[PDB]
Amino acid sequence: TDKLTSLRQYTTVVADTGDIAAMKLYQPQDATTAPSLILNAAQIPEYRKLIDDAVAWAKQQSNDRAQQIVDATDKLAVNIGLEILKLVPGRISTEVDARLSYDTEASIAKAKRLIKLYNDAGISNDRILIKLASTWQGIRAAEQLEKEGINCNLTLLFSFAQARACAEAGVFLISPFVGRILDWYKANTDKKEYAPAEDPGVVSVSEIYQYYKEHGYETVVMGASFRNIGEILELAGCDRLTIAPALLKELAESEGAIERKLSYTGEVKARPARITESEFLWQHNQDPMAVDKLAEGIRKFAIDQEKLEKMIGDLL
Amino acid sequence: TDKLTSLRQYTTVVADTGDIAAMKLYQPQDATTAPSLILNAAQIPEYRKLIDDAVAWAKQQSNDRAQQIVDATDKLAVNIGLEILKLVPGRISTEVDARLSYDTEASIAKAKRLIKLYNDAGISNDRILIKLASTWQGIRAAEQLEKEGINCNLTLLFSFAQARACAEAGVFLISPFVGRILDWYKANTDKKEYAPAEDPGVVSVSEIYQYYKEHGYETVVMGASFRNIGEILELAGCDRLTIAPALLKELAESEGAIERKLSYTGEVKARPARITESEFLWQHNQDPMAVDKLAEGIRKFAIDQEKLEKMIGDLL
Repeated sequence: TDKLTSLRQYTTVVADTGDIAAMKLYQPQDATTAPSLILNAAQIPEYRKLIDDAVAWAKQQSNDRAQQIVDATDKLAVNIGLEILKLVPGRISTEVDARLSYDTEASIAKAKRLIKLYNDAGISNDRILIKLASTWQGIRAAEQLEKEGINCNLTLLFSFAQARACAEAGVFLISPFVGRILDWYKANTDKKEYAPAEDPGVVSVSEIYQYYKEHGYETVVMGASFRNIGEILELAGCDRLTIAPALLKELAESEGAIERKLSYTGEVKARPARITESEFLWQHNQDPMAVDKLAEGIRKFAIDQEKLEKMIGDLL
Repeated sequence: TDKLTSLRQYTTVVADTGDIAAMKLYQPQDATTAPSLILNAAQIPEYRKLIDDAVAWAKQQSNDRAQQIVDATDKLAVNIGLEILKLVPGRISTEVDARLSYDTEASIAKAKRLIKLYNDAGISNDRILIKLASTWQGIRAAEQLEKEGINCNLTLLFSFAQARACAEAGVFLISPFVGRILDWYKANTDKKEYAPAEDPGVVSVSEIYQYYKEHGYETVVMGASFRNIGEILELAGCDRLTIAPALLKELAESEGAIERKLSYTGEVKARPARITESEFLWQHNQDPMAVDKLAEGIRKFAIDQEKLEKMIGDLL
């Protein structure tokens, strides 16, 4: 059989894209989106109906142009989520405005607002994951949201400190970025080529997976952002993996069964005391890669958000 | 006359070193030290008396080896400060353990402890500046310390967000790191050479100086960490400048008067509302250079601290 079919025996496959064409092709359980993917999806011709629909709905909700752009942008993200949920049995991840990454209160409010839009469309919370950046503020926001029945996807996770804080907050799922970790080492270290087993991103996710299962944490571990199928195969066994369509295609066109790589067969160990903010900050900042990548990822998503509001603005 | 003598007309000269030999040579008003400089100074033969003295004093204060290393390390820093105060009419800056940079409570406690040691030696607070890293936690610590009569030197300042928060907290002085800003651009940008007037570090300090005088803030602006005399000359007029002995020597051996570069001749403007933590975090992290350099500076100072404790340990 093909690699994709073989991977499904050990890992839940998730599609990382806002394009429904991929859902039909690979039949993933869940789908993940992001500001960047929403922006690209907005270019898709058949998605024009979703945009006009969002704009029309916005104008019917208020007469203030400022508020219309926000309602339009949020409604578009939800409309795309709605089309995807018609093709996948699992969940859709929709990301909150990245400009709110360091504001717990604003992030909680935005998350509830997005949930409100999905609920108004008749979709229950069990089909959704609110995606937020794994800053200390985002983690604190998610801890609160989970208690209120809103499941979260903690993304842009790079340091072990972030992984630990997320597990301790009891979030539903985390999204460590394998590929971007590789990018940092390629650009800041002497070594420019890595064997799958030595790929820094792979090593990072493997360690997080071990720490999570070893302590009985229920948080789902979903590796994301890949650079090659090598990283994916080396993580076979991870709870879930969200993969871009291009890599999904490569796996499906590859023959040969693969073997499970990630597993924890021991007994559960006792959990330590919770990490405090001060300890979190010290440990996260001890990681040069994580320091750079977390801040950068937030900057980029914020820009994608602004570009999307721009596009929507010229339609009001 | 020489450049050094000429600079003194516009700017207060401060020596950046723990070596008293420099104090006698350049007669600076103040002197600044740091973990790294304390470590190097510990190598100076004539400083052996200061080390043994610190160790002896520590053993007389407690019988616990753990506490002795801490008392010894702190007492050494203070002993060096004491030798320097005999040669300078101004203040000495002594830095708190960098491992406490993200802990407000612990930083306040450490600062008071160092102040206690200076007071026990008969030195009043007006001759001292407690040096802390300009993280949000360090700024909050300094705001509190200033209210209690303890003046602070907010160092490792890189972003405008840090500069603004420091002024709003009413700290006595800030130490923006000119040279390290240049290092970042040389290593992460295409351009590897800069004219003094276009040096990123120089531009950064000039903008901070303008913002401070423009709004009537009393916080002293002291540029630090230089790479060449060009950066120094381009900042003539800055309240103070702390310079390494090697650059102090270059200025003294250079002939030719210099002209004032930094000045604010307008009227004071109204101050805006205070920046909040969320806004601070967003703005600081918008600066790739500041993100990298702040975290890095803290990591290095922490290591210097550990090395110093090592050295002291092998003497107990």
